[PDB]
Formats: sequence, C-alpha cells, structure tokens
Amino acid sequence: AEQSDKDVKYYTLEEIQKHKDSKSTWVILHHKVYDLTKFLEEFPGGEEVLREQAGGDATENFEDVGFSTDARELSKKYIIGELHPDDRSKIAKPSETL
Repeated sequence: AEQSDKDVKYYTLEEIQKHKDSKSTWVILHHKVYDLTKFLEEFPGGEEVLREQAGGDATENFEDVGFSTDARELSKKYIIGELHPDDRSKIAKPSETL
C-alpha cells in the first residue's frame, strides 16, 4: 500500500515479511512502523541480531537489540510512518510452523 499523501507512510507487515536485506528491515511497535534499516548500522555488524524480529516485533525488540538509553528515544526518532491497521491484525503472529 503506497500512501497518496506524502507524509506518514502506510507500510504493510506483508511488505516487511520478506526482510532479507538491511534496506528491507523495518519493525512495528504494535500499529505504527519504525525504520530499523538505519538503526542496525548504529550497531557495527549488528543487522543479524534484529533481522529475524523485523516484520514482527519492536515493542520489546527495538529496545532489546537497541542501546540501553538511546533505543528508548530512537523508537519515535525513526518514525518512517505507520503500519497498516489491517496488517498488524493479519501478522500479529503468523503461522509459527513457517
């Protein structure tokens, strides 16, 4: 879903589900989406620790893999838009059998 209004982009969790590269790495707090693509470069080679949780969690994850103080304010700093209201319900938890 590409938002016609170019302010606060509606990313879909279906979009981020294919988190293969660092540039495809975004995380969701619950209903709003935050950029992890840049945030992982703050960790020297620390893309792989958070990649698996990208397209899934950020409620605990963004602060977990994040810096102890910095990640707490850097959550709202990396405001890349909001996660699609339908998609946070779709992939609240996917089939864990894969």
